[PDB]
Amino acid sequence: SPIIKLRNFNNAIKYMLIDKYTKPGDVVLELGCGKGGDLRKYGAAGISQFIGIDISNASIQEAHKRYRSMRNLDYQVVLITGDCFGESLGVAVEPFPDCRFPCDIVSTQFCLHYAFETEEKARRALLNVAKSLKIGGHFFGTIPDSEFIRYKLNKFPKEVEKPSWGNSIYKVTFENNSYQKNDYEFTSPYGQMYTYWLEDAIDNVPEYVVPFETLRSLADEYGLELVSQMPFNKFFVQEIPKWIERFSPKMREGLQRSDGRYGVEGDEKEAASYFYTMFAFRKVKQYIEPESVKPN
Ligand SMILES: Nc1nc2c(ncn2[C@@H]2O[C@H](COP(=O)(O)OP(=O)(O)OP(=O)(O)O)[C@@H](O)[C@H]2O)c(=O)[nH]1
Ligand SMILES: Nc1ncnc2c1ncn2[C@@H]1O[C@H](C[C@@H](N)CC[C@H](N)C(=O)O)[C@@H](O)[C@H]1O
Repeated sequence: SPIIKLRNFNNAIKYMLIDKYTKPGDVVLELGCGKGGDLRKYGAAGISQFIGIDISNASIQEAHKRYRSMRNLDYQVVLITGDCFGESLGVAVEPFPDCRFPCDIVSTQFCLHYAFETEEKARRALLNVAKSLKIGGHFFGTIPDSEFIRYKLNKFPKEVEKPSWGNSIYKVTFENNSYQKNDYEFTSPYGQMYTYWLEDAIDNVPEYVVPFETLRSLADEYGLELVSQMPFNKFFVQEIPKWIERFSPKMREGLQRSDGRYGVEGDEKEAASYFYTMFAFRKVKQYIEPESVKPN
């Protein structure tokens, strides 16, 4: 693959993130789980149950096939086709009584940007996250870094009608120039759409900016406190000392620079390590909706 070094780096990121916060015995809710490419990371963590939900039935069927082909996974897997952002999770999980809610981890890997299509969907997504967790549980994930996106948008004069940037392996094209015309601020935290292309991975699929300050403010409203937010390059630098010995020779070699350090170079530096951030929140209190508590 032309992006093999990017894929290796981001899979290392996800190991570092998942295994930092997930504990043996945990129940994990994986929203937008895709084809199940993170099952092995949870095996290393020693979880007890994985609940994967994705709006695509085709990806769920592939996750089923992948689970059945894997050796020495000791946890129960529940896979569900359903929308995790545009509705509450209650109907989706009804046919699956084996699910052990409340859970210990909610994970959104490369998917929460789809929930930022509108305020109502961002709020529904985060309420689903908060409701599903134990106090002390964690919500973690990987999204494009809104601060890097703003850095890039700030380079364009307001006359540029469709701000676009990239390199040999990725490209971003914004729907419009409203940000620049609005004195270099988004007109709203939600619906800020761009098309995302990554060679051999994502074929011009629209997604939405996730202004991190808005994610944090909404999370706090729903009882979740920020523990960590770090661009991929800084997170990798922080965590790699713990992981070198754990990675096999082939995994290390797929991450290694010619100067002996581990990380990305060239066009993958921006596409993988600057473009994205991780995040982790902890549930600190139970959310009760305003005006929802009624007499008798
Ligand atoms: N901006 C953006 N990037 C994405 C999204 N989904 C995946 N990516 C990027 O595409 C890369 C490749 O993801 P995948 O195509 O699923 O490849 P993979 O990680 O090897 O997954 P598997 O083949 O299923 O094991 C990721 O590491 C991200 O950089 C998305 O929704 N938005
Ligand atoms: N509203 C939604 N509800 C549930 N899943 C969704 C929704 N919108 C998009 N998705 C899924 O989100 C996934 C996005 C992928 N980029 C990420 C998959 C996987 N978590 C990974 O890390 O590779 C796809 O599998 C989509 O089908």
